[PDB]
Amino acid sequence: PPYYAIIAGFHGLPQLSGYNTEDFSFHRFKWLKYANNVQSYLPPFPPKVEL
Amino acid sequence: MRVPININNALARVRDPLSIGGLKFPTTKEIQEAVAAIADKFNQENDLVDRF
Amino acid sequence: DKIQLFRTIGRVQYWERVPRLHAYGVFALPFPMDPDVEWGNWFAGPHPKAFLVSVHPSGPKAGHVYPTDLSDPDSVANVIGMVLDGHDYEADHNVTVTLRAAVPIEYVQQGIEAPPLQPDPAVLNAAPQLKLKVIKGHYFFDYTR
Amino acid sequence: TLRAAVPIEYVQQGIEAPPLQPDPAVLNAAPQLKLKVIKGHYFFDYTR
Amino acid sequence: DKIQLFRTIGRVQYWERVPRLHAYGVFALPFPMDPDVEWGNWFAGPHPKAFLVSVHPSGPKAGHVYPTDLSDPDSVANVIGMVLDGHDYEADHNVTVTLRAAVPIEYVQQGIEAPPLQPDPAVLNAAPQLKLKVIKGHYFFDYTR
Amino acid sequence: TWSPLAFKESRVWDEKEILYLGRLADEVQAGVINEQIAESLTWLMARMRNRRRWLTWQVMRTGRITIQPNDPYNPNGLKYVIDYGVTDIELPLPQKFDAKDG
Repeated sequence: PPYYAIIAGFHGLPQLSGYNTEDFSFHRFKWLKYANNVQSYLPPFPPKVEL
Repeated sequence: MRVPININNALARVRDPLSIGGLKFPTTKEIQEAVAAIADKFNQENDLVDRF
Repeated sequence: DKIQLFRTIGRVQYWERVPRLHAYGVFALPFPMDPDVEWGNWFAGPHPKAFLVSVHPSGPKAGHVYPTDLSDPDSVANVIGMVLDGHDYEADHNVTVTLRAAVPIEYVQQGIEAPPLQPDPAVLNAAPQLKLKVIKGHYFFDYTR
Repeated sequence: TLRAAVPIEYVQQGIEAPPLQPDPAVLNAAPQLKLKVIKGHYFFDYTR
Repeated sequence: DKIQLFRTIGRVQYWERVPRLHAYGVFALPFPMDPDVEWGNWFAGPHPKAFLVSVHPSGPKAGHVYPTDLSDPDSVANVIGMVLDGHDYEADHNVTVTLRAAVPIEYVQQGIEAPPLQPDPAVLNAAPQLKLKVIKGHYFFDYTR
Repeated sequence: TWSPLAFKESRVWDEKEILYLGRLADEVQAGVINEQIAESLTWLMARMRNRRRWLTWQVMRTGRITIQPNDPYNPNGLKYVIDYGVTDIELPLPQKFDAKDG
C-alpha cells in the first residue's frame, strides 16, 4: 500500500533573562486595566464572510 | 566580619560530580554562576554634626 | 583516633540501557504520571529495570499511569505497557510508556524488594493475564491489541 | 482496511450521527468490536 | 513543574568566638572525653556556645568528663569547668576544659533544647551549687579552688 | 534549573488520492497532489511558528504556562503547569481612569 508522510516538530521553551539577586523576584512587565468603556471610542469591524 | 571563603572555588565545588538523576546516566547540561554582595545601603552614619 | 584510614566516600555504577529485539519493533505514547505515587523509589538504582504501568480508566485521575498492582485484578486488567529505564521524574511528570517491545525476562521486576538483574517470579506467574508471552527468555507484549 | 489507527471523531456508524464527533455507540461496544481506544484513537488489527 | 525557580541549597553562618574577660585569667587542662556521651549534639551549630562538664570521680571511667546533669546532685557536685569554644570531637577524644574564666551569661546554655544567645534560666537558678557567681551579667568560675 | 518541552506531529497520504484527484472544472492527468502536499508542507512550518508564539504570549500575559489534558491540540492528554517568577503581574487600580464620579 504505497503512501507518503511528513513529520515536523522541534524542542524548546521560553526562558526569562535574569531575576533579582537580593530577593528572588522578577518584574519587568506588569498589566494594568486602565479603563472600562473604551470600545465606545472605537470604530466597528467588518463581519466574517463565510461562504 | 566577612566569611573566609573563596568566591571562585566555592562555585566550582558545590555541584555533585558523582550523582545521577532519574535518568540512570549522566546527562548533558550547561551551568552559569553569579556572585552577589549584600549590604544595607540605607544605614548611614550621622556626618552632620561633625562640622557643628 | 587521629589517623582516619581510607574509605570509599561515594560509588558510581554505569550500565548499558536495556537489550531489546531490533526486529520486533517499538511503539510508544507518553501518558501523564500519578502524583499520588512515590516515583522516586521506582526510578532509583543505576541498574537496568523495566516495570509495568496501569492506567486509570475513569475517576478524577483518568489517563494517569501508576505501577501495576499484581494483587489488584483491576490494576492487572488495565495494564498499558512498560517503562524502560525511566526518566527525570523531578523535572517532568509525563513518562513515555512503551506499548510494544521485546525485553529479556531478567530486566523486569515489580517489587522494590526484588533483586536486580533477576527474573521476577511474580511477573512470570501472572504472565497470561498480563498479556505477556515468554518465548526464549523474553517477554513479548503489545497493548495496542 | 484491516489494520490502521484512526482518531475517534472520524468514525460514525449511523446516518443520523453528526460528522466530526465521537460516536457513543461505537465507544460503548469497542471491547467486543475488538477495538481499543488509546488517546483519542482507535487501534485495530483484524488479521489477529 | 519544570523550572524550580530558586531555592537556597546551602547556608553557612560564621560567628565570633565567645568573648571573655581579659583580666580575670585563663587556666585550662585537657581531659579525656566520655565515649558514652553523644558529643555530636553538643558541638552542633555555629552559635557561640559554652557548657559545663563534670568529671567522673571514681569507677571505671574516672578522669573522663561528661556534660553536667543539672538534675543529678552528684554531677552538680563534680563540676570541673566549661568547654568554651567547641572541639573537633571526631578526630580527638581529649577536650580542653577551661577551669577559670569569666564568661557572659548569654553564651552558656546547657540543654540541646535551649535557645542560643540567651541566658539559660536553669543555670542561673543553680549558680550557688554550681559554684558560679553572676556579676554584671557574667559568670565567674574557678574550679581549682 | 531549566529544561525544554517537546512537540511534533505527522501527516500521511494514502494510495487512492495520489492518483484519483484532479481539478473540478476540467480534466487533469493526476498531478494535483504535488500541489496539495506543497501547501501542507508550508502549513506545518506555520504550525511550529504558531506554537512558539502561543507559549511566548502565555508567559507575557500570565507568567504561567498551563497545558491541561482536555485541551485544543493536546490529544495526548499531557500535564504541564510551568510557573515562572513574575511577581505581581497585575497593577491595582480600583477606579480606572474614566470613572467620572459626580
